[PDB]
Amino acid sequence: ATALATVQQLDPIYVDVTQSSNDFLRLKQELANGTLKQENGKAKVSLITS
Amino acid sequence: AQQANAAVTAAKAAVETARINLAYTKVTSPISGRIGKSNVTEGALVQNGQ
Repeated sequence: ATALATVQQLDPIYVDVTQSSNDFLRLKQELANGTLKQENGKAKVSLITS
Repeated sequence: AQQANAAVTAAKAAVETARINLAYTKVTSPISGRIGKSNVTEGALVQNGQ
């Protein structure tokens, strides 16, 4: 039952976006807008790393 | 002949047994609808009925 190791992959990297509730609604208001939203399934977002 | 039918009985027990186990090696969905999250990553031991 003991495990040996754990590997990852780092050239792609997920970003789980922690968010509130109502602002998503306002993002739903962006779904009622969609006008900065291009490539609509995805698009780029500028990182600000630490 | 009768003891041979006992051997065929245990034979169908084994073929059926591996047929249900080998049927449950693949993991599919119970019902339809939107999934939540995964819990376990690949290469990891899981248990039946855990």
